[PDB]
Amino acid sequence: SSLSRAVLDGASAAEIEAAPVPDTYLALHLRAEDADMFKGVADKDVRKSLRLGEVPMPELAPDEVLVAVMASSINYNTVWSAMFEPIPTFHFLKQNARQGGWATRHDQPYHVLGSDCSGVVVRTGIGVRRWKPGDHVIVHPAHVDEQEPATHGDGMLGTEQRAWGFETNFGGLAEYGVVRASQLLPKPAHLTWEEAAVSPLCAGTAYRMLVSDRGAQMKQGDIVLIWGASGGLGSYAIQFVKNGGGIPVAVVSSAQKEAAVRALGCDLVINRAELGITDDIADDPRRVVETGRKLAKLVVEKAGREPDIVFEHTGRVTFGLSVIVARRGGTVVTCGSSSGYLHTFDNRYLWMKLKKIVGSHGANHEEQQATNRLFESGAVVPAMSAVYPLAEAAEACRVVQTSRQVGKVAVLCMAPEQGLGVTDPDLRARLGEDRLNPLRGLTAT
Amino acid sequence: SSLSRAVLDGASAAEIEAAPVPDTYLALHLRAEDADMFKGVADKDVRKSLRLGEVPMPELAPDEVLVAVMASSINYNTVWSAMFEPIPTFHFLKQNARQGGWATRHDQPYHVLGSDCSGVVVRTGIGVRRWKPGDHVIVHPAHVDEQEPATHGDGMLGTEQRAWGFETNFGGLAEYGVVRASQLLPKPAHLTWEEAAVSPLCAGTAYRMLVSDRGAQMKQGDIVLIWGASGGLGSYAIQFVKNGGGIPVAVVSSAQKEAAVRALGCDLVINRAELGITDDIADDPRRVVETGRKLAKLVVEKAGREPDIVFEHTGRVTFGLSVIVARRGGTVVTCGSSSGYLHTFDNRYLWMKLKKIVGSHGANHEEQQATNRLFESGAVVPAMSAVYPLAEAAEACRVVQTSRQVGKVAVLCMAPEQGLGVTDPDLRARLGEDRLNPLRGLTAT
Amino acid sequence: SSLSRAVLDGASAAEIEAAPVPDTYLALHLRAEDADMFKGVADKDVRKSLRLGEVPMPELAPDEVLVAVMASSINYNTVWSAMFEPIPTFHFLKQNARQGGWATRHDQPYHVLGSDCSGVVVRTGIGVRRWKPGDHVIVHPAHVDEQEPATHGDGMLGTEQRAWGFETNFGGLAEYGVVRASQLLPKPAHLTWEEAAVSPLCAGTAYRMLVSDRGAQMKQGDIVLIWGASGGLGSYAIQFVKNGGGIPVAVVSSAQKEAAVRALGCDLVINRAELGITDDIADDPRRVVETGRKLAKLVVEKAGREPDIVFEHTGRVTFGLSVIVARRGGTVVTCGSSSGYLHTFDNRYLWMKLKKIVGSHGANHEEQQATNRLFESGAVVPAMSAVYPLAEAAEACRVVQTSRQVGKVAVLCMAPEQGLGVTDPDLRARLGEDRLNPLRGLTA
Amino acid sequence: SSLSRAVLDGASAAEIEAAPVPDTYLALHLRAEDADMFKGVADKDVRKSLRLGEVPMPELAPDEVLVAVMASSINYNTVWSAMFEPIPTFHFLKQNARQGGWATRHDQPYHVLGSDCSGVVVRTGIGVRRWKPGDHVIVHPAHVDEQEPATHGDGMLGTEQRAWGFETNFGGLAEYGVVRASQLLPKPAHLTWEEAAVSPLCAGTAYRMLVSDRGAQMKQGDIVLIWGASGGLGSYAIQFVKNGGGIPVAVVSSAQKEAAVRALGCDLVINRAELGITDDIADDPRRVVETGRKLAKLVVEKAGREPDIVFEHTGRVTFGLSVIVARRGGTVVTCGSSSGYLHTFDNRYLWMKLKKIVGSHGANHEEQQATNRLFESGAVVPAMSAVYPLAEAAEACRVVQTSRQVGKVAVLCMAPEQGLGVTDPDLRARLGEDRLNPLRGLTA
Ligand SMILES: CCCCCCCC(=O)SCCNC(=O)CCNC(=O)[C@H](O)C(C)(C)COP(=O)(O)OP(=O)(O)OC[C@H]1O[C@@H](n2cnc3c(N)ncnc32)[C@H](O)[C@@H]1OP(=O)(O)O
Ligand SMILES: NC(=O)c1ccc[n+]([C@@H]2O[C@H](COP(=O)([O-])OP(=O)(O)OC[C@H]3O[C@@H](n4cnc5c(N)ncnc54)[C@H](OP(=O)(O)O)[C@@H]3O)[C@@H](O)[C@H]2O)c1
Ligand SMILES: NC(=O)c1ccc[n+]([C@@H]2O[C@H](COP(=O)([O-])OP(=O)(O)OC[C@H]3O[C@@H](n4cnc5c(N)ncnc54)[C@H](OP(=O)(O)O)[C@@H]3O)[C@@H](O)[C@H]2O)c1
Ligand SMILES: NC(=O)c1ccc[n+]([C@@H]2O[C@H](COP(=O)([O-])OP(=O)(O)OC[C@H]3O[C@@H](n4cnc5c(N)ncnc54)[C@H](OP(=O)(O)O)[C@@H]3O)[C@@H](O)[C@H]2O)c1
Ligand SMILES: NC(=O)c1ccc[n+]([C@@H]2O[C@H](COP(=O)([O-])OP(=O)(O)OC[C@H]3O[C@@H](n4cnc5c(N)ncnc54)[C@H](OP(=O)(O)O)[C@@H]3O)[C@@H](O)[C@H]2O)c1
Repeated sequence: SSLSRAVLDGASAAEIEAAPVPDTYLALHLRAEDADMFKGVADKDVRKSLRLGEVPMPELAPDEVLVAVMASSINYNTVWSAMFEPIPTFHFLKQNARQGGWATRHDQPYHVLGSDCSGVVVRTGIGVRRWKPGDHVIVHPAHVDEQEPATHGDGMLGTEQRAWGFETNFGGLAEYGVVRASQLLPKPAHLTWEEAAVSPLCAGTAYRMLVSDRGAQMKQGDIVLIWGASGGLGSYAIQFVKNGGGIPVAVVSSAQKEAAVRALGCDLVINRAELGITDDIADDPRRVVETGRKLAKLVVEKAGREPDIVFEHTGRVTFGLSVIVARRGGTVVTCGSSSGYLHTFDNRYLWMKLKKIVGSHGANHEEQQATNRLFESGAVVPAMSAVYPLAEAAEACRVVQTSRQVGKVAVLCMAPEQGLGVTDPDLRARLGEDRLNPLRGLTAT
Repeated sequence: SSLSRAVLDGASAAEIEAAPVPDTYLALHLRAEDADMFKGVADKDVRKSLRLGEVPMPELAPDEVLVAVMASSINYNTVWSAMFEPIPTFHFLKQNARQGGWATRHDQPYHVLGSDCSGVVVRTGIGVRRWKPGDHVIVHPAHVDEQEPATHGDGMLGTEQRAWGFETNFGGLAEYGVVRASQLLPKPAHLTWEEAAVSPLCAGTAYRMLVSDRGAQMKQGDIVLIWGASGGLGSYAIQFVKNGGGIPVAVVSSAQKEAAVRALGCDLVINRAELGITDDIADDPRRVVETGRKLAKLVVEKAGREPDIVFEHTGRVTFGLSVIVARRGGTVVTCGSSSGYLHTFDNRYLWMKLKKIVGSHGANHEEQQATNRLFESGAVVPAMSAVYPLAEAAEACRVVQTSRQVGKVAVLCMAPEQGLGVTDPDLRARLGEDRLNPLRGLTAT
Repeated sequence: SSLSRAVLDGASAAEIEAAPVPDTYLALHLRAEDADMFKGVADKDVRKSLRLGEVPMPELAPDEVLVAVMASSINYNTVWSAMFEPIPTFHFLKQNARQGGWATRHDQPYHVLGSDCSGVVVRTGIGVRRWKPGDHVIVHPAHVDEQEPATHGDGMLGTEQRAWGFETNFGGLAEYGVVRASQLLPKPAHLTWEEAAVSPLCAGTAYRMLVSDRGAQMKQGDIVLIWGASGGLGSYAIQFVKNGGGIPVAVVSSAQKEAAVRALGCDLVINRAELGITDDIADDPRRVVETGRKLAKLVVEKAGREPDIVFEHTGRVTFGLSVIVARRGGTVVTCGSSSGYLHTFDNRYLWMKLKKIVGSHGANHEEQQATNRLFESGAVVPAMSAVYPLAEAAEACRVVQTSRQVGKVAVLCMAPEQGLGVTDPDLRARLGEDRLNPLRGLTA
Repeated sequence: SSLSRAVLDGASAAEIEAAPVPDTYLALHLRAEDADMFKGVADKDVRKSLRLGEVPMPELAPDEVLVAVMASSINYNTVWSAMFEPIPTFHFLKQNARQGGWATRHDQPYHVLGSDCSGVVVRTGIGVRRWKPGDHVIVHPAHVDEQEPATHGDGMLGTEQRAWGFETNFGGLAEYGVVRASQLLPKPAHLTWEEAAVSPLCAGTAYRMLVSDRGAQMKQGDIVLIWGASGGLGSYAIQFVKNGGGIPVAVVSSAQKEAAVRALGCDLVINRAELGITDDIADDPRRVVETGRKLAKLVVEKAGREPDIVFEHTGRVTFGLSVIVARRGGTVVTCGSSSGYLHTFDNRYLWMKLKKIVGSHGANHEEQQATNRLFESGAVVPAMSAVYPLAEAAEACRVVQTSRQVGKVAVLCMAPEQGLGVTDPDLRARLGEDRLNPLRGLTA
């Protein structure tokens, strides 16, 4: 379109504003009628549910910004949505729309997925401040209600807090995304679109979990055991732990995943097999205890002490272990349950050793700015390992679904090719393209 | 006007929306032309600056709500405003307006003061959720930018955080107020307009300082020394301390003010003449130490220990004392400097005894809701001691200026008479009108 | 003995020092040779394992205080001790003793139980400061190693932190207790021995869980769901919640337990049976969710919102519910698992709603002082519901074992009768005997 | 003596035990009679007050450890005490002794100074655990009362918290030191005595101020403005800031002090002199504001934003600036007032911007362990810039008195030369001697 062309041409703020908004846009999406298609299905192949096609351009709310999405990423929630698990997102869209007003737009027979992105502002609602068409932005997933009192204590805490592209429509896996202005941050200038896009959700989430005073709040010298360490969350977890003067201990399930975490500077790596952790471990209290003890011993061996923080998200199969291995007074911080949300743990290890389990979710706008600042300095780098064109986003999603990736799989959206969007090439040169892409071309194959 | 009649008649939502917004409204305001009128003037009589007259109705921003203000209150900032101290509010209005967009409205040759209020929603911007015309609200003063990341960590912390009616125009000492939706809370139903109006600013502020995890965060058993205890802040500080299971020790300068704090159930009272505190004490390090020591001894006598938290706002005169008197590891929490902001203190007492000074300001929307909840249950009650019509708001202001009040001086705005706006009379009856007005009829003389 | 006679007669410090320490003392204790007596026994009747008789007086460590124990209390760990479950306490005693030095004394074939007490200092180790014979004290259970760096961040957090009389010997269900001076606090002067003795462990634990910045750290206005609310822990929880301007909502399993919590001024009460809780709800995730929702709904109806803090200790059966019922950003604070330590919960409710589970154990010396200060002002009162003489402490223990109690079962030790040890009768009279004993005579 | 010989020879624990404790030992000390010796003297030259000679070996308390002090360091309190400023330390010794019991020993007509050290345990009181003669230790200054409840919440917060060798006698600027066992941590093995010795007081203090949850509690990304940055405190502050992934901005008064901070990898430096700071700036409110603004801008230029934490200790001259420059919601953490304790600041800057001033002092045993762990891993290195023998400790003290130093001036005590005490040479070599001594030979 004239708008996409203007965006892609690096046209001026005024020219971008002057290019009309298309009536439809290309979006990776789910269809409400398919929400039952995986009933009984063992391998709920996201490529079967994901559609790519034109969806209606919605009306922009006054506090919203239309972003020409240059790139986005696959997040696990993209996978979960495409799997209609644990609940089809359409149920969330309907709950969202039940607020009425502007919220109603979310309830659509399609759901445009994508929960972070980088791109270019093309329109702002009349209540949007500062942002101008042409502005290079990243969008983080915290779609929150700033009228809620809770939001002003913690952006993540409001009852209306939602994840963009998951509990909201108009996500980032599309040529355009509709975001609340409080989802917007300036794109790190030295990064490409795809590099910038891969971070907000996972890095912000890891940031809240580990760095922010809203999570485990690591300090230098903390040993952080990081489960599923080579993945999206883990790839950032590692960096925050290292950057904060912590000692990460990566738990990975393969040599390739080990390679990935080492590329991120995590030299202390535990392979799940050297502990014979298998999925049925969670049903076996004694084995959990025995393996937790062994795991603790290993962490002690590698890092010098039991972990201060255990970075959880792998869920039920590891959670028992996590509770056990954390040092007395330690914190298990969890933001997920990939292996199952029904967690079982021995409470004696929690109360008797005064441990904490901190439930964490996404990151508020402040945490996301903090995260962004760490990218802006090059302290933290994108965990991008692969890039797919939007045309192949279902496959990108599948890759994540099948755990064939390390780090983050980026999806070019409107960006016609890789390597665009660097507006501070000197800084990029100073940090180094390689330093910025530790995971380039690595897989979990 | 038809709109004010509709509001006063308790009209339906539709009737209120159908009633046109007046082009102008009655407002207590200052005039930009008067900013220097107190140059080299000792007693800057607020009544010489305060104007009451029609001001233009501004256009409502999309995130704003037009409130038909039923009652408001004099706050000290109203006094500071009318004195053009320490800096004329017009400078703030201009700084505010420099943001552009909707902010430019704030820059006017008039400044409508008033930093809290209760009233009725009459219009909402297209970006406002949930509120509707007819809704009974209180407005608290935290006029914040919800797009700023900092806001999502703490609503008070954004660089665009302003105090309604002080760094913003369209304050509550008028028949209408323009507020951001995130300034709105449901008015405690059992309260009259004037009762509801007196609390948000002072109570929220005291709440942040003492109750909130963002201030000194009292716990039951804490002894809290409360300076200027019979005033707006102290009158709530006392209640939060008591309600928190803390032990308030009121410092007052007079028997009338002691009576005021006793009526709030603060039975540990220190008259500052009993200490021989005079305004020049601050210039005299030795006398501050001696007196601080006497003060500490007195708190020990009355409350059993040195205060855990010193509730400051009286400023330079008391601050050195506040630092000395606080227990080891204690917190001086301060939100003001009525006696002068150039604080001097002996840092030995601060670092050697590992004390903290917590600067606090207003309250974020979360804290304000928490505050409101305590009013809602009747745990905390309005500190209203006097009510003036808007016609006499200048005098009301002068009263506070001349420290002739205890608690809070309410100002009826649109409310034509006292006692209106109780929409939960049963609750009111249960709590008791007298419990709700401990300070009724009390003065500082 | 002349020492016990000196203590009971309120003799001077000099006189107490001149009265020799007896070589043995009367103690409720277990014998290591009984550790196996309940193998294959379903009802591990504590009256069968608990012995009362003379045990050797140990040599006082330099940082220790010999307390003539006027009164103690039954604690849940006392029961578990007497059941030798899940591990005979002797395992903990030997583990303690493996530290060597003074710790070796704890490794004995007898274990004097008792994890709190009130009494009179009779001897101090040469490294004890300030405490003197004749001093009226309470003992709290935090037997900690003050050389450990962790102890100086949080007394509860050292690896050598132990529960007095559970992982240490010379507990307070005896006429004498051997404590570290960092277990000692001045006895609230207006309380009788038994009243003062019932509180340290449970009140301190509840304090840490709810009031302290080491626990959930309630604020006024917080709604606190209190599981097992009529018990030792619950009876103090209710009171700290109330005292701190919180809104307690007690969960109790019966009418009698409801009566107990209301006696403590907890007017919001949910009955567990009301809601169908059995030991297999935990195993039914859909039931936990549906029952949690109902519980949440019931709290919203009662308190106006979902609980800000859930005070857990009941364990597996309620824990899944706890995680569900807590508000967004809410805290489940847990110090035990009465119904089973294998907790199952739906982590979606934890992470998606940014809730926290805070594990808490005991209370450090600071928290215990803060707890004690709340007893000293009368802001919080003892939860004493019953008093047994030491002779009948096995019965008292069986009562707790069989959940026949509410609040705290006190045990007179050296105190020859109830009602002694009040040294501030004026404050006692001011507060009110009944005020101080809201649970007097109540049972489950 | 046979003891010192046994220690320098690395004798077995049993050998160290068999060697008698001398009745006296070599100590850098003050004499009570001299307390008045600088009445009307403007330059209170510490070389005139500091004595080096034999002092009586005190009797060890049960919780105490006698350390063969190998190396110590000059601290500013050493200087202050040698000046008898602001109060002669003897006053604190008498206050300390007023506790009675073991505290009485501290009231002597001599005061042995030295507030940190590295050395070899040679005797332990009967209540001391774990430590054994021969053990290589560092001593940190937190001489605290572990019976005080406060200590169990924070070792620094007890009423009886004292600075070893300042408010206690038997400090470390001597061949032996008497320390409570809760002052002891294992000496980082890869360090020499003097390297190990220079850190505990300054690094632990900086740690508490910056890293600990008891201070400003920096996180990565934080910009930390560090006043007096080349000094003892600053030298560690810079390192904790960098190590925590923070961004330090040093303020130094000179090109040399700048060289020092850059040696510690502080890239961003603001010269104080350029800003115009004089001891009457604080007295000029307008100047403080304009100067604070230029400072803020300087920080913004260098680091990208106003500082998140202002690391204070320079006191009254800088403090008003500190309050001004700190970001909105930022923290000024202060542990001293070198330029004067009468601080003046514009409170509008504090409350209106919701800033905090956190008073900090020393570091509890936990923070000191944590600090020690960062030395153990090599994450933080000693700030030793100079070494004096104990013979020359007065001069070392004078060097610090006259701000001629950068980092930490170490004093060898029983160590007969530099370079001794490395018991993990492999780690030493991996880290690097130069790495471990960034300030070697530097001055101000
Ligand atoms: C949600 C919060 C609720 C708050 C509830 C209630 C709060 C209270 O009651 S607090 C009491 C209100 N009183 C106060 O003193 C707060 C007023 N604010 C201030 O003093 C300042 O903004 C302060 C100190 C916080 C920060 O100042 P700072 O960031 O350095 O600059 P700024 O705000 O622009 O103020 C100084 C500028 O004002 C201008 N100014 C100063 N005096 C005057 C004057 N007489 N006329 C015109 N302009 C003036 C000048 O341009 C000056 O700049 P310069 O340095 O060249 O002289
Ligand atoms: N804000 C939030 O609450 C938030 C944010 C991001 C992610 N999450 C949740 O956190 C989890 C991880 O997300 P992510 O982006 O890091 O995903 P990811 O890139 O796929 O990485 C997950 C890592 O965990 C392990 N893993 C992968 N699939 C798993 C499975 N099905 N079961 C158990 N372990 C598995 C793998 O490591 P090993 O093979 O080494 O075990 C993988 O490297 C997901 O469930 C996600 O939905 C939550
Ligand atoms: N959010 C904030 O930062 C915030 C919010 C509210 C108020 N404040 C500031 O807090 C201060 C008190 O506000 P308030 O509403 O409590 O005012 P108030 O109702 O007038 O009460 C102030 C009390 O302080 C003492 N006092 C009065 N005038 C004083 C003066 N000129 N100098 C020193 N002490 C004086 C009086 O007690 P004695 O006569 O017993 O000493 C009076 O009771 C003001 O400076 C206000 O601007 C700040
Ligand atoms: N420092 C610590 O970590 C610490 C300190 C004190 C206690 N605790 C633990 O906290 C729990 C409560 O002890 P506390 O003295 O209150 O004991 P308690 O006096 O017996 O009170 C426990 C309450 O919880 C319920 N309960 C009792 N037995 C139960 C069971 N087997 N399963 C489920 N619920 C049960 C009962 O309430 P209703 O039947 O409604 O439910 C009872 O009133 C125990 O696990 C104890 O070991 C831990
Ligand atoms: N635990 C505690 O409370 C604790 C612990 C250690 C130290 N302290 C206090 O912290 C302060 C610094 O001690 P530290 O060993 O860094 O001392 P230091 O090695 O002398 O370093 C002090 C730095 O502060 C500056 N300075 C020195 N004298 C000054 C003065 N009179 N006025 C203003 N600035 C001055 C110098 O920096 P230049 O670049 O600025 O001008 C010097 O490099 C002392 O007052 C000490 O008593 C307190």
